[PDB]
Amino acid sequence: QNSLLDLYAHPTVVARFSEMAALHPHREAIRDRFGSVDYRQLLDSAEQLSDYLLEHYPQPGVCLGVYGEYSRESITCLLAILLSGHHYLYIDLKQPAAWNAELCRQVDCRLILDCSTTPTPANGLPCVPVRHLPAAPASVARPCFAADQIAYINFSSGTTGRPKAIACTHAGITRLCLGQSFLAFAPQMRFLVNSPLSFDAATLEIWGALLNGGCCVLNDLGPLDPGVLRQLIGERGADSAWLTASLFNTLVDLDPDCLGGLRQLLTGGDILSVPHVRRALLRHPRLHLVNGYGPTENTTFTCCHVVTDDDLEEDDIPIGKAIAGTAVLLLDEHGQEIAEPDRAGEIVAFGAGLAQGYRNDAARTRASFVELPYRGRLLRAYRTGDRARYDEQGRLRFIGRGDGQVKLNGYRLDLPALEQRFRRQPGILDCALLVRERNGVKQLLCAWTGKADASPQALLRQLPTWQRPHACVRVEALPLTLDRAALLRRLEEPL
Ligand SMILES: Nc1ncnc2c1ncn2[C@@H]1O[C@H](COP(=O)(O)O)[C@@H](O)[C@H]1O
Repeated sequence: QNSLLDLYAHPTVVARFSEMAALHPHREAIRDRFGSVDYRQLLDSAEQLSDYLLEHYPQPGVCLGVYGEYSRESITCLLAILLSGHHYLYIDLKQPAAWNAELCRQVDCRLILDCSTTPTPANGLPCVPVRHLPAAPASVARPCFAADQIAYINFSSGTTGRPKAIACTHAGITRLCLGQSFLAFAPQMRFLVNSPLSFDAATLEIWGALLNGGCCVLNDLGPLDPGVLRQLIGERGADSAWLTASLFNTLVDLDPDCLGGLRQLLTGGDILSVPHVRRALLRHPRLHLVNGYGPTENTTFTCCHVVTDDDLEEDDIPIGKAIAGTAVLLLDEHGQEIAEPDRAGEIVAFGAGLAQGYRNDAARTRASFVELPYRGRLLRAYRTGDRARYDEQGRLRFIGRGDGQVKLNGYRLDLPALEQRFRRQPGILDCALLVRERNGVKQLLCAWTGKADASPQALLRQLPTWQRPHACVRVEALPLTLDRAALLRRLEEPL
């Protein structure tokens, strides 16, 4: 299938969830520090909240915000939003209010469901306390929709300087989570829920469990590290997890035994480090490790590869082949399909994972999502900007990008755009943005030339936390051979 590529070949999230809740009413849907919530309780709570949402927004298709740390409440919000025909958006209320207001305008986010326990100012944004909502009439009938309905929006900073809203579909989610061989190693499907909702890794962590009758094991313990992971596996029974590459590498460096008890571990988001994958698999030979690759426009994963014994001898771990519901081609400079190994091209994705588009940029949607030949037929397709090559087994081997896009703590970032943006502060002549790694975290560093009193504080105040350089340093001149090593080193220099 060959028609798994069709969005309508996939069920809505709410139909599949309903199937699971009917089949397994008393299985554990959510495990948190307070206890468990089962499928029936989850469905009842979400139906009630949906009654409220529908009372405010009776016609399907509105964007609704969710704020808070992972809790049974936030999970319930996501389901109630989907049940209502609406789509969810993560809003971090600890970001600058002006920034959030503009995100909300971009996607017409009507209301934000505040799940925090402790009061956090809303600063005029349309927030309601989720524990404090008023009763609503039980919905006579919930809206009807197909799998092409928008499930959620994720904002991407990966291109230019304006955040682009990616609208992902019910089908993208159900195609991601159902019938996949790379998810087949943990009958109980107890997923660590760790990745915040601003990342589509969350889509896998949450819906991979709930659409399979599994359990969302929420990390309400603290920042994920070896101890917290060990607790979440040992005390709560998590058997399945996503860990982004740099987090994987750190956990493996520090305490590779902290993975013990995981049945399936998926990692990715950056080029995997073969030495760390080697260390992990040599310690846990029965562990099923998956390299997942894909952009957000294709809903979480595009290709996955189950890591083998032989793979540990290569310079890179394959990113493998198309997940079910997806197809890929590799295209040359001339826009022609590359049918042979060891010839580099651009990855192009087709199928049921394709986002509806950039909710807030029509021109960019028209430019990024285009019809291209697949087999015999013109199909909608997303050009990823990722370069790869096939190996002798017809597996994809990730090469890199030709643009300036980097991955910073889970986010794509157009680095040269942000850099150019620093240049435009008055009194600054030139500026260079660098990246380094401390512990498991990439830090942005900003070097600049210009007047002594010219520090770009007013810009930092306007940026989201995750884009603010860890250090802004004025230098006398920038080293040329630009020199990344010289610059980095000259940054301490007394620091
Ligand atoms: N397994 C992987 N190996 C190498 N690069 C990856 C992998 N997964 C994701 N990426 C990169 O991250 C981009 C998608 O980022 P995101 O949209 O935030 O999920 C891709 O287009 C790649 O550039």
